[PDB]
Amino acid sequence: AGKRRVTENIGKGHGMARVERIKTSPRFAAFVPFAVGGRRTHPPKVEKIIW
Amino acid sequence: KPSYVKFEVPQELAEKALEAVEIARDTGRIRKGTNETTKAVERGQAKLVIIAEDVDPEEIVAHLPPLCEEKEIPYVYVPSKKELGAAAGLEVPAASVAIIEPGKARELVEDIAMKVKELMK
Amino acid sequence: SRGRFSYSFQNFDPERMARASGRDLRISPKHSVELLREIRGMMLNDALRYLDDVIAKKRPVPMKRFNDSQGHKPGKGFGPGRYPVKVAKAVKKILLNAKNNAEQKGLDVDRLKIIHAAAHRGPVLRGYIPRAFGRATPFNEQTTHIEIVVEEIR
Amino acid sequence: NEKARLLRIRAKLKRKKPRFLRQEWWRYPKFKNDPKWRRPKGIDSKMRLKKKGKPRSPSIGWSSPKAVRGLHPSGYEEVLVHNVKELEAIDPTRQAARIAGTVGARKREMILARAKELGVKVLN
Amino acid sequence: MRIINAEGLILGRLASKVAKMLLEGEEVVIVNAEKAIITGNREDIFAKYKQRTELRTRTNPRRGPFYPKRSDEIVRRTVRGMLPWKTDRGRKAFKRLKVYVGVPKEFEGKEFETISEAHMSRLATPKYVTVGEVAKFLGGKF
RNA sequence: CUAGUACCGUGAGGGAAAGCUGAAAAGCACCCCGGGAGGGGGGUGAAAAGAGCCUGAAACCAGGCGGCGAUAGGAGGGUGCGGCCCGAAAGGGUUGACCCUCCCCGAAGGAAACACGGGCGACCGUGGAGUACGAGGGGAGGUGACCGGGGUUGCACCGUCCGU
RNA sequence: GUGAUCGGGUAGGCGGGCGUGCCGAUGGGGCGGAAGCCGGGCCGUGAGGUCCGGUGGACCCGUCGGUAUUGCGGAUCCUGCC
Repeated sequence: AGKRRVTENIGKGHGMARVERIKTSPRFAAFVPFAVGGRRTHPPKVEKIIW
Repeated sequence: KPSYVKFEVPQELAEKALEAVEIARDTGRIRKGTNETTKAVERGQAKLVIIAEDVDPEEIVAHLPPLCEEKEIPYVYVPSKKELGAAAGLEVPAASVAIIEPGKARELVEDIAMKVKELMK
Repeated sequence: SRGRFSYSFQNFDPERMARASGRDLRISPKHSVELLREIRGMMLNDALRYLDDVIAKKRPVPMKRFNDSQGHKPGKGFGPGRYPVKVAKAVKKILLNAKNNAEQKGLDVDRLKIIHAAAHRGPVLRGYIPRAFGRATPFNEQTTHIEIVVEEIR
Repeated sequence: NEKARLLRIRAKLKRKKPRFLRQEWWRYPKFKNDPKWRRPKGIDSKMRLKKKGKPRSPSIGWSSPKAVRGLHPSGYEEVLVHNVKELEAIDPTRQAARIAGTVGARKREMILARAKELGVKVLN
Repeated sequence: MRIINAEGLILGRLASKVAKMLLEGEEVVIVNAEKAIITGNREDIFAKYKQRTELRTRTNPRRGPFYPKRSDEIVRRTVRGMLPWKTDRGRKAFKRLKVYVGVPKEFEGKEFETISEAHMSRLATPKYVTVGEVAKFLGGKF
């Protein structure tokens, strides 16, 4: 989850942050933890020991 | 039935005295406070006097009745400190009051007086 | 009726007053604000004469708040001024509606006075203009609400 | 008496005590509409350095005397009450009652009547 | 209003006293401003005041400085120097003062104070000049 | 939710946004103005909650009220003393607000007038006197209704933003 | 009880408290009006808590013990509005 989009960074020297964005309009940010719709940084995992 | 009381009032001259105080404050000059009415009836400035029925402790106005009795001043009862002080014109309660230069309510005031004479004797 | 909107006016008395509104108008809110300032406090007949003179361009309107690059005008107190014709027309229609409403209420149309005149910004209608180097930028219409209350003078 | 004296002390101290607010609470609406204290942590901060002309920071000296800490200005210890069964186990001599805000009118009336019987001061 | 005759008084000491009076709250009038004295050598004194007069903002001469050429205004300006001119208190104090050359008709035959701690018999050395001399060298109509 | 949909790319391929009337449509009959969208009176409903529909924050904008407002200098604040205005009673208060006078105890600290003397003098020593005062801790009588708070602002002293 | 021989603090170590969502228990509130929102009071060094009035129309809190996608001013941060 959050790991499905295909992204590209445009890099430096453009007045904007270096942030992975999708390639087709509307060119919204994707995949990274702090983006809306992105992967969640440290999510609950089924391998955790409860017993 | 508190202890330092000696009388009973019907609602009729109760509310009559209500209006009497209200319009006395409005028209002439009057005096609200336990020490105040003590001093009124001491110096002999007291035309009519009122005490409250919600007075804790019973030490605060116990003497007013006898000292008025002695100097021959009329003194009546009223139920609520709240209404008492309100008609006295205050955001606060009040325990005993006295009237002076009473205009516009001689009828009412000495009528209360005669009714309390009858209740007394 | 159909009170979709309300008024900023407080203390409305229906025995003495009448109301009128214009909603979602495609006019400038800045010019609306400047012009309603000038009629606040007048009698309706005088205000209608003033509006007709503005529409004919015989009397300018002072520009006290929104006045960038604006020329001055003949006479005393100028200073920057304009002639906003579209806004004056729309306001004329609002005022005539108010007069009708007062007269079907039963008030005297020669003793009416404007005691409330205010313009509010309405919703924006969004558009776009093509530019150079592959850009399209915004090209938008700003809308206006206007409300008026008149009172009868004893 | 000692308690009256310490209540006086508390009153004076808490009249002199300032309202403790973060560095620039007056400059941005994001801080005006939620006013709180936060510790300044910046290397170059004047309120951290405690320099003259700059607002003050909270410290353990501003605390009130233990005997009177947390008391109502009347002088009583408050107890929240949600029903009449909580009224008893109040000591009318040093405790007073505050009725909870979510209690309905039906019970407000009952609680006030029972408090009048027992002689318990109700602060609201 | 206290009226002070400046005849034979040392300018700076006079000004110090007057500034203190104006700050304490009194109205003051100085007469015979041209007859106050300045001690020292004429060349150094005149050079100082001429240098004062040739000071101006290079980009706009309507922004000053505006150091004086007349005698009454020299005296006024010295007093101003001894006050807190940048505050409202100082501005009000400075408005409570007036200085005059000679004695105008309105003050004739009246009580003229004198400030004892300013007086030139106090002096020993005779190297001194007069404020009127300075004004004349600078080009003032008195 | 009419989503691998609309849409973009010659093509492999890339890829959104978008939930809530009310118990019931009972979803505004009728009159005046307006070219019209609509406005105003009237109606339904417990409530307009009116489909531009539960609640309806902030930023932003308009008007009304209050205070300031055209001789004036500092990162927009801090301390202290004042002016104009507003009040709830959840804080207090006639079961006594504020203020005025008198009696008692009083830490560290600590006067002056005055009598004599020393010093060229600025001053000092002795006694007055550890007195009169003095943070504060108690008492007694005169008075009779505000106080605390809040908004804005004047005067004086202080103050070169935040993160790195 | 003792402290003339305790009272500044960056990196950094240690101690105690405030706040948020769900569970096992326990005590409770709510159409005689819950949560949320606006404006004001009191307590608290403080993080914060609680009351009054208004708006709203259906759920919520305290204590004991557990659990966690648990606290933002900043990333030429992300989305939306101005």
